[PDB]
Amino acid sequence: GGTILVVTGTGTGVGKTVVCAALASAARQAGIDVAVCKPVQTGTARGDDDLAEVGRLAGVTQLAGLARYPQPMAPAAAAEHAGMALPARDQIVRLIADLDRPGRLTLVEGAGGLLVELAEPGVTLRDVAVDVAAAALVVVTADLGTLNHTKLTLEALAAQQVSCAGLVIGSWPDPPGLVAASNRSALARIAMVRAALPAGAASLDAGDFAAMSAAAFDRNWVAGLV
Amino acid sequence: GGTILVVTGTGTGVGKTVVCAALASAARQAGIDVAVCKPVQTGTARGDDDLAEVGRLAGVTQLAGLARYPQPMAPAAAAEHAGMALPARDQIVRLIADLDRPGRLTLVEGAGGLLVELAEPGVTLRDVAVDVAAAALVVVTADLGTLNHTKLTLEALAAQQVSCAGLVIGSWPDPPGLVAASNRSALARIAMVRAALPAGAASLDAGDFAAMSAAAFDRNWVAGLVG
Ligand SMILES: Nc1ccn([C@@H]2O[C@H](CO)[C@@H](O)C2(F)F)c(=O)n1
Ligand SMILES: Nc1ccn([C@@H]2O[C@H](CO)[C@@H](O)C2(F)F)c(=O)n1
Repeated sequence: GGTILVVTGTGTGVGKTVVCAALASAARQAGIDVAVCKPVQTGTARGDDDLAEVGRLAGVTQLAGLARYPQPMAPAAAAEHAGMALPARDQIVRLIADLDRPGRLTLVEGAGGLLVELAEPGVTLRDVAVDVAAAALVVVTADLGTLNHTKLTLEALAAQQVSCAGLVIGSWPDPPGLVAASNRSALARIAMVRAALPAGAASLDAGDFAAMSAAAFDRNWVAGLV
Repeated sequence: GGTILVVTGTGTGVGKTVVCAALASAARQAGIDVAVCKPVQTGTARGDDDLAEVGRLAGVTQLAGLARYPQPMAPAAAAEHAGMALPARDQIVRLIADLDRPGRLTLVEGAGGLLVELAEPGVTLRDVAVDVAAAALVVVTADLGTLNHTKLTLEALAAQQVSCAGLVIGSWPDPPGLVAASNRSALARIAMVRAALPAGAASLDAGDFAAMSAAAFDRNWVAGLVG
């Protein structure tokens, strides 16, 4: 097969979708074939559609999902309020495994964080990563609390030997500010910061977004992913 | 010794300090000798002082600090910004051991999450809790993101065999919305929810705060904290 990365956020409203779009855009510009998988979408009631955002921002067409829930909640809580169960473990693992192919970067975007239930019974994004032998790309803030959340996530990854492919600051403020400036340095000490995406990037059109994305990541790391 | 609890938060501004004051007040009202300890205080140049707020809200006078840093950052960055060192491990540990004594509840409030560096080198609040055989009370929100943050915290606690004393929802809205109610239900399935403190508790006066605190916790749990 090719390369499967899970993309997981240390919190909500952290830029995980725009990070998926930006890495997909950068990988496409390096001539890599890209698929993005959002097995469970939540928050549809307020208009959430992460696959469509990835489509609009990065031009990916291989966009696969299994379930969509109205409530802005973690999947198990959204499925419980909907009265309809989450997808099965086999459904999620097989979709990703069938998406995966040589020459392709497949991004699996989580919902609700690394350790919450994503598929029944009690299977998490971490479990999925083990099952498909994906490394995990961790999307973080530069704001107070990030260091704890990041160290915690990295421990959780190590605890099941899921490789960490690095950090992405999903939104970098302008001007940085005192805390954000210190955290960017501190985060670089515990893991590789692959990019810091400028605040406001989700509002860009496709050409500007691809411009931002090509410059946001190390070109050699992107090309080395596959 | 007595009972030592480290009080830690799943994130920033989840209500760690109000929970410390609320538990201190309920315990005092059950006749328990209470001390509150904040070994690392950051943000003092902005007026942050969690010990002072605890005394204000709950009337506790047995308050113990140690390190104070001006900038409102994580302890390691706040120390560096001021050209200062973090405390040593035994400086935090001795501070707690000196407070600890039979019949006493000693609450140790963290600074910026369970795994943030508290003492040099690389000593965290989890390491301190191991050294003093304290359990951890985990302060959380009812907002989206809490379930992951809480499960990460519990897993890190269990990785070093630090007992979880339960959860406290530091700010609970009135009325609770759908998301808040669903999250509290899910939180109670992963651990004991000891309390959910009403929003705006910091603006209560001494008498209202004490009454909130006595109603917020299970009487039998608070009384059983110290033998
Ligand atoms: N670099 C970034 C990161 C995030 N965002 C936007 O912030 C909201 C919260 O994640 C996202 O929903 C958002 F995507 F709209 C952004 O505009 N640019
Ligand atoms: N139950 C609660 C919880 C929190 N607060 C106030 O919110 C800020 C961050 O929790 C605290 O600083 C605050 F204390 F001001 C509150 O008033 N009542």
